[PDB]
Amino acid sequence: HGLYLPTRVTAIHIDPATHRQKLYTLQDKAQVADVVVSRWLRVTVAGGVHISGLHTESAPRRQQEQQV
Amino acid sequence: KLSPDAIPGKWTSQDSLLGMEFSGRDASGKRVMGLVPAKGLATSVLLSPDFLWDVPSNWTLEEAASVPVVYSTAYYALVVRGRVRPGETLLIHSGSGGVGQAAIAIALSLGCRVFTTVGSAEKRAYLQARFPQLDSTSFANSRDTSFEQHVLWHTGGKGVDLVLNSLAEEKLQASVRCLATHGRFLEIGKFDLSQNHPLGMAIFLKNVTFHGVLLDAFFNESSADWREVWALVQAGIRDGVVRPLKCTVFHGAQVEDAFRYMAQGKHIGKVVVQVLAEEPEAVLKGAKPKLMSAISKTFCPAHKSYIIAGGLGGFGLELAQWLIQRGVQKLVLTSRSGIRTGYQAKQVRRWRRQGVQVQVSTSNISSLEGARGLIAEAAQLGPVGGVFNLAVVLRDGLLENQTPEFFQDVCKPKYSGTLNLDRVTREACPELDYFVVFSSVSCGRGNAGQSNYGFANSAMERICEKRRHEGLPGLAVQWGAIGDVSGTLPQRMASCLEVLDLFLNQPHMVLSSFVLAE
Amino acid sequence: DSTSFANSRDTSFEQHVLWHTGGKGVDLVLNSLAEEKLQASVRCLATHGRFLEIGKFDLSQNHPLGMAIFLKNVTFHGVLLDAFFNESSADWREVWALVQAGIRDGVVRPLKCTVFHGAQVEDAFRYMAQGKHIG
Ligand SMILES: NC(=O)C1=CN([C@@H]2O[C@H](COP(=O)(O)OP(=O)(O)OC[C@H]3O[C@@H](n4cnc5c(N)ncnc54)[C@H](OP(=O)(O)O)[C@@H]3O)[C@@H](O)[C@H]2O)C=CC1
Ligand SMILES: NC(=O)C1=CN([C@@H]2O[C@H](COP(=O)(O)OP(=O)(O)OC[C@H]3O[C@@H](n4cnc5c(N)ncnc54)[C@H](OP(=O)(O)O)[C@@H]3O)[C@@H](O)[C@H]2O)C=CC1
Repeated sequence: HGLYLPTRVTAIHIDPATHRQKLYTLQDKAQVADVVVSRWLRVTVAGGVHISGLHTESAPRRQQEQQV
Repeated sequence: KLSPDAIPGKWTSQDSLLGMEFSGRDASGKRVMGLVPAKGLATSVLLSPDFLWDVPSNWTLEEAASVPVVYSTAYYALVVRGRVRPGETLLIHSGSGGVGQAAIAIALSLGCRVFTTVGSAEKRAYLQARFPQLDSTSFANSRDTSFEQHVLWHTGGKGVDLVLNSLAEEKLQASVRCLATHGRFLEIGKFDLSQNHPLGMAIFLKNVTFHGVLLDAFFNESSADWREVWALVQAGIRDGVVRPLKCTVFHGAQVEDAFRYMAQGKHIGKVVVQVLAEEPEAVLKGAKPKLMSAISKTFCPAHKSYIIAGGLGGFGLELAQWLIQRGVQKLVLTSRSGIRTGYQAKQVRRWRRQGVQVQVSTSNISSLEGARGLIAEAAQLGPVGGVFNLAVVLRDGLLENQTPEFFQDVCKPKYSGTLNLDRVTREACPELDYFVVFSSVSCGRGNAGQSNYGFANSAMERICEKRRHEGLPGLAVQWGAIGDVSGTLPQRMASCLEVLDLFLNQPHMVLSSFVLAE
Repeated sequence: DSTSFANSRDTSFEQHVLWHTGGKGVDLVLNSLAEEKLQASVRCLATHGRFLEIGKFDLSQNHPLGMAIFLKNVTFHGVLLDAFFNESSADWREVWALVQAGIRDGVVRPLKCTVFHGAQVEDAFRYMAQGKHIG
């Protein structure tokens, strides 16, 4: 729980050609890409992007508490 | 400075993780000193016997409060991990600290020559007095990299075998260069490790075993490997190697003073907080600790069953989760339809995985038979603890376009359901401790086009007031607009749950809450 | 088994070991590979893991090592057998005893051997340099 924000990444790959090939249009006019998250392997692969070794650290809440 | 979630083991408290060690009596009356993952700063601690030592006769309870953490980490780092052998040379950073003193005590028993780093002359004098085996050439400075030269000089340039490092950044880099061939590096600090600072791998050519020492892993895992450290500490106690530290005691009321004293950083030894004074007798077989007044918050027994009507609703799902964090383990959600969205399925799957006994019901609280069936299910789970009524059916519109059917539709879940819950509770729910109905300021302040909603909410307040006139529990919360799931800004869910925690303890019958615009 | 073998010339063993280990990792790594392979092997470790390094390239070049791994109880070892010949003979007798016990207990089996005569030492060196020898 709490908002975790990225602090490190070990490897990112972007291959625009494979990206344009992976996109498939839905019944509407929208272009979509399927995504899979493997918490065992530490890879987030979607379309033509490949994030590996993401690390997120807890950030303290601003406690601005604008609501009183 | 430290995020509460950084502590290992899932707690979800976001608070009360303070405290690791304690010294006090047992459920039988025996003097014991313990080591706990968290929640050590309390008048009671629930711990397994594997993490408790008896306090010998000479020691006072105040002294025993200083031994567990420091000596366990010292033994684990040196003997269990570093495999110290008699005659070695080691550099113990921050000798004046608890872990430094414990490591010096363990090392000087084996005959090792010791280098220590201190930050002031008073600490140097204190350590000279404590450990006469130490010489005048066994002290360096812990606020600069001058200890590297000191050690590389008085060791002949060979270095040291064990380096128990607690220093960070350049001082940590400076400590590596003190290593000798076949040396071992024991890293008990966690700043550089957290930041992922780079470590040059050249140092490994000379056989070097760089260690990562974390005592926390034992408290929640690896119980088989804990017994080694426990036995080592017990042997040290019996042999006299384990000696208690200097204590600067503060009373229970002045804990903030203790925290500020620790923050200043002038203390030598350990800082202890006296919750309760020690009785002269060896074994007291006492009943309870002395009562102290403290802020009251909501917690629920494990053996009680809880009911939330319309719990698959966005407020209802969020209230259920709040209850689970407060110890509820037998829950009965009610909905006319059932699980029909991914969010509800995810939540119920998660709760059932966590061991909670969630059960969904189609029993409609409006019909008295439905209320009796719901209470029967709750009793099947366990004695009924609470009853929450978050059901709502809305038919808005100005009075010109209303009909009696609309009023009946709106009032069936809130008015009739509340009446039936009240009746079945007064009949066959003797252990009930909560009875809450969720209303809206539209009842009190008023709103246009919600006449039937206002009628439905108001009738609930009357029932709650009547219940509290006979001693039974009752409560009605007048909310504004719920945010995440009039002139009032929507109120965030976290603020809502904080307010609700505040309301469950007050003596009043009907309450209210909202956020004013601008 | 058929699931105990991965590929050494790529970094595809990290996914293999992690998958067949359930994502926990391994408890002990005997590593002799190069920079990218070495960084890959570090990520296969589990809590209380132990990294045994018997290579020299990354150590000699003083390549960096992220210290975030030691947040777990990982222990990184630098294993060199030359130090025994120069000192620590009392430490060598332990290994001598271990090898003798392995010999007498049957564990220590001899490896496959390719013989070159003294006159053809150059052929032996060339053959081992190619890289096809097994044993
Ligand atoms: N690896 C693990 O999991 C464990 C971690 N530890 C680590 O061991 C070390 C000692 O722990 P503990 O027994 O609590 O000892 P202390 O926290 O009392 O040790 C503090 C020492 O740090 C130096 N220091 C400098 N400035 C300050 C300051 N403002 N306040 C306090 N100390 C200051 C002093 O040494 P000097 O005189 O040289 O300045 C002092 O003796 C800590 O770094 C702790 O994180 C402890 C046990 C387990
Ligand atoms: N959020 C807000 O604006 C405020 C809320 N409140 C009150 O607080 C409570 C918070 O719940 P809320 O967020 O509105 O929930 P919802 O808006 O999701 O609606 C009520 C929930 O209860 C279920 N429900 C409704 N009627 C019945 C019934 N007769 N029997 C069983 N289940 C029923 C519904 O599911 P299903 O349709 O399948 O039965 C739904 O999940 C409500 O009682 C609401 O009136 C008042 C002030 C502020």
